[PDB]
Amino acid sequence: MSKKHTGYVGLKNQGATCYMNSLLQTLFFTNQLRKAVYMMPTEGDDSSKSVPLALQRVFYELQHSDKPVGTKKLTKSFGWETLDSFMQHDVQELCRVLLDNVENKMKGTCVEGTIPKLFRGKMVSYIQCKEVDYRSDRREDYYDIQLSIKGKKNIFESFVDYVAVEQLDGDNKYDAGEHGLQEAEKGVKFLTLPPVLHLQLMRFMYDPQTDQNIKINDRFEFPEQLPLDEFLQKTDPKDPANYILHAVLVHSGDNHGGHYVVYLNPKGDGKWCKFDDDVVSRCTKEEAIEHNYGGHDDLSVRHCTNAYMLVYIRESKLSEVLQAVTDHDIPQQLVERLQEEKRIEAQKRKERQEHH
Ligand SMILES: C[C@H](CC(=O)N1CCC(O)(Cn2cnc3c(Br)csc3c2=O)CC1)c1ccccc1
Repeated sequence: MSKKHTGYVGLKNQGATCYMNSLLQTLFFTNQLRKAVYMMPTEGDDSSKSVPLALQRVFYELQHSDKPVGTKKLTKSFGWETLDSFMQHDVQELCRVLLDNVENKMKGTCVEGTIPKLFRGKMVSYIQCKEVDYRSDRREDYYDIQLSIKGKKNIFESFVDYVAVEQLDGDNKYDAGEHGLQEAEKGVKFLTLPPVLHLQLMRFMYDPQTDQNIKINDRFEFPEQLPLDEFLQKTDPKDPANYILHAVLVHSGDNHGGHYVVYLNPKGDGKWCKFDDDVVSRCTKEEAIEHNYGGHDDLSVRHCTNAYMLVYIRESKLSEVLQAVTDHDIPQQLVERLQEEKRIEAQKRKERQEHH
């Protein structure tokens, strides 16, 4: 079926997990992550409690299964077992849960630090007083960036807006402590950009006049090749911040009952597939990229299919982030534990039908 068409298998549609399946594929094809994950020492773990073991299972099955892969034990493991869990959280929050879990499980192993190595960048947020000599600098790690979309035509304009200087004057002067209220400038600077760049687009904005979040379907364009050197405080001549589009997570509709899919070119070679739960299919570059720009603001239709998250990988890191994964990257002990796991579930299904 879809494994035979594309080389890639899908994930089952099992309840309403919204953006989850999209995110799981995204992470699975972050090959360096997937390798580290197989290396976690989950020997002792409980399969319905351990996010690390449950993820190993999902990735292993994605790598070896010919049929669509289930996620029930994974959702049970991090406790998001209803629509409501998914409705209470942004996509990046789920991603943070998965990454934190596996990062913690890599402590004291041969693969410790993989998660910050791949996903962590450095920024500094500042408030500079204009008339007095005072500055507050807050250095922060980030694993993702939330880009403003409203009134922005493209990623370049969002980044421009992201690093824009805000004037704190008049009615909103800065409380400068013992200097009293002071005229000031506020901004954020990027010190580094991580090898794997996760960008969420801010389409689900609070609306005062309906007192709810509403999805903004406006046009927002993102390129295949993304140069970010100009947003770095200090550029690097031997490692320019040139990024290549890896994944486009897409939503259709106006609510969490809409359709979620993800487009990926897993090898970073511009050859794209559409991942729609159990159906993986080849698609054009144009289907993956421009057709998810949205807008088209055309009267007969409501056009509400568009990108909400993008994954870019730094050109200089691409061959290493998307380093290939072979049978040798899956420890035998893990393979045995996962077969043991498939047998125990094959027995729980037989015991469940007998009682009914
Ligand atoms: C209705 C549906 C809900 C949903 O699944 N998502 C909630 C929003 C989502 O987290 C993207 N996203 C992430 N951080 C933010 C922030 Br912070 C402000 S708005 C914002 C946003 O929009 C993706 C998952 C949706 C889908 C796509 C775009 C807009 C709405």
